[PDB]
Amino acid sequence: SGAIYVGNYRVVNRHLATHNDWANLVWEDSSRDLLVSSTTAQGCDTIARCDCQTGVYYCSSRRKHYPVSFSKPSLIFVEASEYYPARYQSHLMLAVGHSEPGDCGGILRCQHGVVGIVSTGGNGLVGFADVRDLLWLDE
Ligand SMILES: NC(=O)[C@H]1CCC(=O)N(Cc2ccc3[nH]ccc3c2)C1
Ligand SMILES: [Zn+2]
Repeated sequence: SGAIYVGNYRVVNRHLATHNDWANLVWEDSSRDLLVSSTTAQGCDTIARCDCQTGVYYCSSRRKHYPVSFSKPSLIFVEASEYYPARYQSHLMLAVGHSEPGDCGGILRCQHGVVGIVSTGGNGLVGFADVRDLLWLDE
């Protein structure tokens, strides 16, 4: 679990969005596993606007942060889960690191701000849904 709070927006994994997120929907994209909802309170976070390929993510299944080198956002095949059929997930960044399904929502950050959130993983892999291209989150 986890979310990004920026301005009057809340960014969550689309597969973990609540009834309240859907009732306050701003934008969602199944191919990216993202959903953005509106909030009444002003948010705690800053979005990175950069091309960093290193950063640090929070891993809830270890209660720890880990440094990572990750790929640029791209279209990657993701196997079927209980939430989606087998498909290509877009705007996904992969890195070597520990992750389990419940780690989804953990933030990846660089020196410039929030880069994305945990969305996928495998045997020693962790995948992050990028949010740096969503310029409208800042206004
Ligand atoms: N973005 C997606 O399509 C998600 C939907 C929710 C989901 O359970 N998965 C599978 C998954 C996620 C993180 C994982 N970390 C290590 C194994 C593992 C497996 C894929
Ligand atoms: Zn950066």
